[PDB]
Amino acid sequence: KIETRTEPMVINMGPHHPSMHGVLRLMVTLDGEDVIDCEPVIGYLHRGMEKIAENRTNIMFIPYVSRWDYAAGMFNEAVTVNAPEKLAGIPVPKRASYIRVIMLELNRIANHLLWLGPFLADVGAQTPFFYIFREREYIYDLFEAATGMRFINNNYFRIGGVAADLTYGWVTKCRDFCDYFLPKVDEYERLITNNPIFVRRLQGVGKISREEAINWGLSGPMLRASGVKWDLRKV
Amino acid sequence: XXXXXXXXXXXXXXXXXXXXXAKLLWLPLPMLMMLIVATVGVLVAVWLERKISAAVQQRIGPEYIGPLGILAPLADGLKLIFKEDVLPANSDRWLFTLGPAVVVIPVFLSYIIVPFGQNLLISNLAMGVFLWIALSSIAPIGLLMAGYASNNKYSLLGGLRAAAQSISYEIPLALAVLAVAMMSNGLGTVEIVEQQSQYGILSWNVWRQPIGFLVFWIAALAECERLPFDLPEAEEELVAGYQTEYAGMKFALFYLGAYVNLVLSALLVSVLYFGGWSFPIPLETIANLLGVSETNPFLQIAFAVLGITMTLIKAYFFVFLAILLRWTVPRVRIDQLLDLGWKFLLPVGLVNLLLTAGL
Amino acid sequence: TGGMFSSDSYSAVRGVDKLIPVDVYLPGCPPRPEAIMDAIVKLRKKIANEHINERGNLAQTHRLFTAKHKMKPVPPILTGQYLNAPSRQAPPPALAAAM
Amino acid sequence: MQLTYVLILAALLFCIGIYGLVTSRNAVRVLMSIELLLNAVNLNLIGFANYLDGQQIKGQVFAVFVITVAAAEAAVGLAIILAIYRNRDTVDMEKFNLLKW
Amino acid sequence: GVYGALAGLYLLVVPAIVYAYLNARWYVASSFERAFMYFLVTFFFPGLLLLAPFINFRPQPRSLNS
Amino acid sequence: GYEYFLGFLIICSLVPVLALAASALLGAWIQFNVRYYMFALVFVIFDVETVFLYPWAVAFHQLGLLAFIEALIFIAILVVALVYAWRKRALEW
Amino acid sequence: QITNYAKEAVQSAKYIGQGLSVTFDHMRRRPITVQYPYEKLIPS
Amino acid sequence: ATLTQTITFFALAAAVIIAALGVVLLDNVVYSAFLLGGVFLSIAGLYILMNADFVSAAQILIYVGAVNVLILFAIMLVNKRETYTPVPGRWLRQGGAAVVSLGVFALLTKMILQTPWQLSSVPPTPDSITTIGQHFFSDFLLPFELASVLLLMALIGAVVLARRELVLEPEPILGEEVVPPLELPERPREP
Amino acid sequence: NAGTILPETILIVTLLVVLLADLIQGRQADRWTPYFAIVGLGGAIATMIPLWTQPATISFFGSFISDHLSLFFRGLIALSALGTILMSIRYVEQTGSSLGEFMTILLTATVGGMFIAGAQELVFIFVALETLSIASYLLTGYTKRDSRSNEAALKYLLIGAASSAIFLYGSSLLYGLSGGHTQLPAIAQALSSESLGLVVALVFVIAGISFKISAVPFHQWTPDVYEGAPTPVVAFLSVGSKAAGFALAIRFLTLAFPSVTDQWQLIFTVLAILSMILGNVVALAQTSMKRMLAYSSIGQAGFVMIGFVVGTEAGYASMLFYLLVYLFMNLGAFTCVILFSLRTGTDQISEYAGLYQKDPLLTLGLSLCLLSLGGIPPLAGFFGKIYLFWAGWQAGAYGLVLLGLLTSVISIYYYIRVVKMMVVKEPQEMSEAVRNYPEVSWSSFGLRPLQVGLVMTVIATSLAGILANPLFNLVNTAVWDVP
Repeated sequence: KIETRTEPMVINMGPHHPSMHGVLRLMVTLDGEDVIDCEPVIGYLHRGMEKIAENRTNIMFIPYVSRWDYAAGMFNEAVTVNAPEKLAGIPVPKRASYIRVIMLELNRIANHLLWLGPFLADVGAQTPFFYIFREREYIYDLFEAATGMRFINNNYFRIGGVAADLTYGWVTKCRDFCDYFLPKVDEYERLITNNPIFVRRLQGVGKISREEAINWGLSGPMLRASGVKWDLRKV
Repeated sequence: XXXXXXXXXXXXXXXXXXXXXAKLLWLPLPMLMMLIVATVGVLVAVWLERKISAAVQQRIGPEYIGPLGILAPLADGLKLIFKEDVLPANSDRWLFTLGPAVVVIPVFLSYIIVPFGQNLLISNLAMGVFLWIALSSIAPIGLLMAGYASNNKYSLLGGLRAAAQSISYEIPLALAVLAVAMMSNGLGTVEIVEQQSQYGILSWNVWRQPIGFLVFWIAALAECERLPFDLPEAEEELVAGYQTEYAGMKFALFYLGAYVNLVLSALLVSVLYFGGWSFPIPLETIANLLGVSETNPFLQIAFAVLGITMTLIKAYFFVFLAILLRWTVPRVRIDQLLDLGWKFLLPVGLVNLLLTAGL
Repeated sequence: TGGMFSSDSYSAVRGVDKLIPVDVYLPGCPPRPEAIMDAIVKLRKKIANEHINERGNLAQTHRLFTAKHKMKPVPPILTGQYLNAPSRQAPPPALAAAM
Repeated sequence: MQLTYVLILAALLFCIGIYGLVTSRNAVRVLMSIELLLNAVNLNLIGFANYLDGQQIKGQVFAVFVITVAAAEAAVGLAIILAIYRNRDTVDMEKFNLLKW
Repeated sequence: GVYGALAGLYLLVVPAIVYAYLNARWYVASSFERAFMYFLVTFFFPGLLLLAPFINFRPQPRSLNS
Repeated sequence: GYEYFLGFLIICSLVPVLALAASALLGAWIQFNVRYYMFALVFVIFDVETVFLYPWAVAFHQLGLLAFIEALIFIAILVVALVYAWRKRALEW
Repeated sequence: QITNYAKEAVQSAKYIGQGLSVTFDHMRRRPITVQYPYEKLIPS
Repeated sequence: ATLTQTITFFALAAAVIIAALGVVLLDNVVYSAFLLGGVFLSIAGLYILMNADFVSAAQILIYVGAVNVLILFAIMLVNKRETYTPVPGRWLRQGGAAVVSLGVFALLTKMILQTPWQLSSVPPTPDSITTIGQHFFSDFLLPFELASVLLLMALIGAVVLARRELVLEPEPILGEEVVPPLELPERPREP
Repeated sequence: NAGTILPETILIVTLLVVLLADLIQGRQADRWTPYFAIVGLGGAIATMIPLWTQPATISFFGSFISDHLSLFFRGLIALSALGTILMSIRYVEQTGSSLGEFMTILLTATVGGMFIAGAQELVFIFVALETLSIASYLLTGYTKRDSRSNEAALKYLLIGAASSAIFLYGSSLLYGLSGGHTQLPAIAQALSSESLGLVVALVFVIAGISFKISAVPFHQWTPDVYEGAPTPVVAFLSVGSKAAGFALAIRFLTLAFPSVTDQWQLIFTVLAILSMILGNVVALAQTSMKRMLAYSSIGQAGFVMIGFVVGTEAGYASMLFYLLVYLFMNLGAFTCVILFSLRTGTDQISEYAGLYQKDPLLTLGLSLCLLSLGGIPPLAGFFGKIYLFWAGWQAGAYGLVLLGLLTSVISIYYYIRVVKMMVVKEPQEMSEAVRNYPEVSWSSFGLRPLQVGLVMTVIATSLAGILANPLFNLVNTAVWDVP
């Protein structure tokens, strides 16, 4: 049965894992409350995209790519069309590059809204978990207007540019959204910086130094959260 | 082995009337009238759970079943009776079945206390605001046999965590009743609502015990509600807590019996601190949360049913305030749960008992 | 059908009904949230067809067969220690000389 | 229900707890049998107080303090079971007879 | 404690009248009015539960005037 | 006066179980953390305190002032029992 | 203190009271939902 | 109402001794700790029949609600102790204790039936929660204050006896001849 | 009416400050908190002297009596904890456990015991007996990592919580054999017929009375605890917890059983002729020093029970004078057991050899407090046996005095065996201290109260039989207050 011993207890987080960031399995071992080791078991969603790609042409593989970072979507299509277009030296026009910056920045917001919703419910208050869905559903329809489906499988990026131009009432509809969303960004900051029960869960909890972030190899808002100032849109 | 013949000696001697008087179930009409009002007290609290929680999220709630979700507590409770409840493979059998029974038969037997309505009182016992806190302490045992007999590691961890939570919040709940048992000069729940029936609203105990209502309110919701509860294992301290291996009709006791516990908590906030079956002047205007006339046939049928059910109507307000607190406070961790019922709610429940005195 | 990994992918089950019996299918990649609520409606139409006298066919049957083998049992490769494994504390000899 | 039947039941629980005190090998079932003795005492103490001197009940006030001592004896007692379990890896009364020649 | 004098008017008659109100103005109701709408479901719930499958809140067929 | 005929029937329906009960007699760590004991240990000390205060508080205005200083010596000496458990980390978890 | 403990409860129970004012004002808003089989949202 | 009170006595008096034979004779110690609450709930149900509504509620609150919970938290802390269970340990002295208990029970039943009890026909307990708290401050005042000192000391010692010494675990503070920490200076020695 | 319990309520305030300072000061309290409990115990002794002149009122609604017999035994238990604190100030500080938490458990056992002597109700007897018993189990398992101390507190709990349930069933019967009547004088007025119910309620209460005084069918906890327990607790359980069990025996078997008196004098005769045999012949085959003083305490509880079965005004006086001089013999011998157990480990006999040149103050103190335990003249334990035998021959009892004398000379052999291996063993025959004794300092922590507790008990052993004319007057006043 289930005995009661004195050695440290290993709990399996399980590949089930009812959370929105996929199927992870951690064999974290406990010391009453403190953890002493943890191994992440990954590869529950290893479908083999590096082996498919060796049997796909680029227009066959552009539908495949927006499934790695399926929170983001067109961030995967960004690199994929960039890899033969910066190798063949194919010029992208300035309008197609400006729509790519428009599409990637709306994807970064939708990537961040998909991170924030679970994270706020993980750290406490789960009433904003249902109101950041609605904020992402506006970006879902800016992608459904211009591109196809919803947030992924949106074949927008091409080698010579972008798949099609924007729709008619589109630029006036970010300006309805991106001017409505920006008041709500500061609402999310004053959710955690105020109410200082949340700051005692997030100060010093998972602290990684600057010197160990470059050594372990990090990027984006986890590297830059250690005071590294390394952004590849600027670098 | 002299007691082997003993338990079958008075068995058949009692069985001659235990089958003969078995058909006459709820032969008093005010016992059957209570159990219907007991059932629809819970069936509101499942409908009011899914509808208030949808209103704070700007979704609808259950439509498409009943008129507007009125049958959604019923189908959620009837599917669990129809599901083929199969035990886990390597587990206990007798301790697994009585797991949910020890949790919820306390909150069913101690429903006999609450005197909802001036003309619906089942029994005025010599106590009952003390018999309620005594019976509700059997519930940590059922969280230990639900955790033990389910025979997985994560529900023992959830069973020891659910029991040590109910341990922590029963002792400030005991002193919050001790404040209104000191003011009322007794434990009789008819005598408690009689001290508040003198001036209607200005003689309620929440006006006299502003802290002790708050000690009762945080301690009640830390033993029935969903807000300070780690049975959702969003912190992944367990798999799903002690209610993990429970499916079908045994989970229905864990599911619907946590709404009996919510209503019974709310039925005693509206007895102790708010006047049970107490309300202001009936012949009021159209803006009195009523119709438009002064003597309607719909208003002679209200106060006849409000005369039998007013404490539960008041308990329907604190059921509503318990859901409105779910989407307000953060889902606090267990290290700060037990640092509240011991380090905060236990001194301020003891200070209030001395301030209910002269000191 | 394991849709776009159904062509050449070395570890993908080609369709979930190679594992579990399924009631409703739902094409899309991804489906809209409206499209899955139609598959709930197609599912809700399928619950209503289920007669109450066919509750006995919902249980699995055990055509149990047994056989003995001579395969060597392997120790479990995934043990719970990651950081305090005896290879992370220091680089071993015959490696640090070239460092 | 007469007075004699309450005391026979109380003397029977006192008999059962004595069998649980000497025959049981687990060190916690010995404590569990002590609580059978202290509840055997309380059944006399309320059985007497209901039938003898029911106006000024004293055996019900005396039965309160028995419950509070047995709560304090069990709480202290299980800390002794937890102290012998921290050093000796068992709770088995046959392996605590260390003081034998 | 009567059979249906002061009970049949509560279980059968007045819940069909709240259902005339609940079907009409629930989504189009106000913010002060919807607090009274939740109370009417909450008070008359043993009657609203009985005459529940005998009323449907499904919207009417659309006109399709094109 | 109807709960006692009800309360008879809760036990009278379980007499069939008492006949069958007398015939019946005739890699999984849970780490030992002593906080499951220590949280119920301090509960046993204070559930026993609070049951002494129920006979005091019911008959509170019927006892006097010297019976109120007497109940303070009960209570103020288990305030010391509570602040012992804080400083000694008994209820820390 | 005995006065510091009963006055450490008002600083939170008021802040809870102006938390319930916000959540009740979330119920003032119309439910911005899509009832599916009777209001199907138009594809792009 | 006499026949319903009479056969609910033996419905509870059989429920307590079957649960008492359950806590003593069962091989599973965990099943004994849950049946121990079946002992205590029946006796707390037996006080309602004996006009002891306060001590009935004081038994559910303490014995079932606190002491039985404290047993179960300690039962499930010692479950990995011994799965060996040599029930025939060294001899059959487990039946040598079956005649001393039945000898006590034959002694007490010889006393109980033949002793003339002074049954008083006084109408009892007019709301016996005020007659039980007037005794806490007039008659039994000095037991009531000393029971407070009992609960303090039972909290001082049991916190001391059951805490894990994480303040300074390798601290043999001094030495004349060496004494281990948290162990008595009389060291074990074989002559 | 709360002036009669001033010796005990001075100690409850002293109990709280030595606990609160452990929380506030936090182990810097241990440098000052034992001396506060000494003047708290000295202030509790000093308030028994103005209570001596009062004419023995019965306070607290009849539940407490403040006679001279209550005051004598209150002073014995308060002097028992006074010498225990003088011993344990270094013994439990060297263990690493907290000193202030020890003296909270030690002073709760005192006011449990100080309230047993004056108790008069069945409810207050059992509560004060539980306060002495529960605090005793925590004290014997106070070191808590030894597997001897843990097995000591285990075996003492399971007989202690058992015998206090035997004692309760007898106390519950005394409530039932009378019509209510938790008062012990009101019990004696109601029951006098000596039925079989009164005999079962008598054997049950002296099954728990004689658990504390440890007569040999109930002594079985004593030798197993006394070598596992911390040695100051052994010095308290043998003196304080035995005098409280003897104060219980007078206030229970004379106030509540004056009709049934020839029965318990017949049982305590069996309890004494078996204590003097089995205490003083099983001590004869012993190697450990605390276990030799364990069967010693069982045998010299049988000497105190000589004065208890004769039932005369000099019988209970010899019972009480021997209990007073037994205090300054087991607070003297256990002091030198501790004072030797700090300078070396393994406090057992044959490791004591080769002394009197290294630790002469320990050797003179241990010899004169073991020689008087045998009853050699002109020490205090000799005069305690003489008055127990003078009162023995005064009313029958010619076989108890002869068994009291024949077992006192078996008692001389195992007490002189320790003086054999301290003064007669040559300096080439010592096992420990063979150039190993730490050259005793009297300047470290705790050893200065341990010396003033050594010196004051030997002075109260050399001179407390010579100068025992006031002590025979102080005791014979207390026996007027027995029925």
